[PDB]
Amino acid sequence: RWVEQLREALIGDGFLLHYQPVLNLQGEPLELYQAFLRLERNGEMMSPNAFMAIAEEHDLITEIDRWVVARAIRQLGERQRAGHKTHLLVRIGPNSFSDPQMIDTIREQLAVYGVPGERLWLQTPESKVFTHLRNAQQFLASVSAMGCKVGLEQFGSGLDSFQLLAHFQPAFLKLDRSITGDIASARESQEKIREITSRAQPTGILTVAEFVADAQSMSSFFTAGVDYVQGDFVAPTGPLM
Amino acid sequence: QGILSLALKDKAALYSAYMPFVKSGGIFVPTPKRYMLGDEVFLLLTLPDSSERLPVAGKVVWTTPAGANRAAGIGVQFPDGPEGEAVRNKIETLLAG
Ligand SMILES: Nc1nc2c(ncn2[C@@H]2O[C@@H]3COP(=O)(O)O[C@H]4[C@@H](O)[C@H](n5cnc6c(=O)[nH]c(N)nc65)O[C@@H]4COP(=O)(O)O[C@H]3[C@H]2O)c(=O)[nH]1
Repeated sequence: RWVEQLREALIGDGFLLHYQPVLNLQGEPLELYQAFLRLERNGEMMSPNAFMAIAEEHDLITEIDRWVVARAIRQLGERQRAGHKTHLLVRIGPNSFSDPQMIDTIREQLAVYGVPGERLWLQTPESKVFTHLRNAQQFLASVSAMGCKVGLEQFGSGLDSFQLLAHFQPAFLKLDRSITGDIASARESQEKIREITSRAQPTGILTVAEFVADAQSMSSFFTAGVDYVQGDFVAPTGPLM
Repeated sequence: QGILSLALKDKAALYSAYMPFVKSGGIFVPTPKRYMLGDEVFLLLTLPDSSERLPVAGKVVWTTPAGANRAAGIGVQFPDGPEGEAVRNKIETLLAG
């Protein structure tokens, strides 16, 4: 009965989520965090980096993907019951573009907790989106119908970036670090960030600059027209909130 | 405190120290300091070959408390790229023999 389900609750350590606050600049204020997967085990903590290679050869990749998005929606649910309306950015591998079970999970979970889709922001690397355009394009279509926002991370340094934007038409962008580390002193970066910034605004694509660590960079992103910013200098990553 | 130093004396110490199942390769560095995941640190490494110190700018991807095993420390993943392939190669071609 209940007892057997209760005995189950005696849950241990395993995957969990830490969060990085994303701050305002040119954009609209809103509680926005980026979720980072982690693994706790008898005292030690691990970044996916230390275990995604073994996952990669056994292909747990997709399951751990679904687990993450589900925990995201969940966390998104609690924060609502607590009356907050928090938004979460979740990294997602292309392996999830074709996976059907992903859509289904997002749908079920999203309803389970009664959380709107606009609260879930799915980010994927630009490089992976055009190597998988079609599957990436239908994933966008499916997910967007539930109201979820999908965007491109590491966007900006390719020969065909601006043409992906007009084609993929994502909700937001996370500027590549190859453009973001430089801005305080690179003319090429200062112009490119503005080029990207001007093609995004007319459509309302949100711009994000991550891994930010200076005041100068902060100031350069602001002027160039970046909507959001993340990084140690802005806020740490942890369970917090 | 940002700048860490790890000197290994023999293929065995390097074998237990060298983490290979990581991405760009990794090395476990003992420290009783509190490093959090993602930390970008600078490690001066020295392998069993010579006393030359190798520069390694990596990220913390593993933290330990030395609880209830293995000394307490952090696992640093080598910098993505050429400079990573360099330290990772030097190490593999050392433990191999
Ligand atoms: N102190 C400091 N630390 C920094 C800085 N920049 C990066 N880091 C740290 O280095 C790690 C690498 O993040 P990543 O490049 O996005 O690379 C990611 C990503 O490739 C992979 N990953 C994790 N979850 C997923 C997922 O759901 N899907 C996919 N495809 N990959 C994932 O695991 C990696 C680890 O992410 P994290 O656990 O968040 O750990 C992060 C972060 O804590 C900095 O300026 N200062």
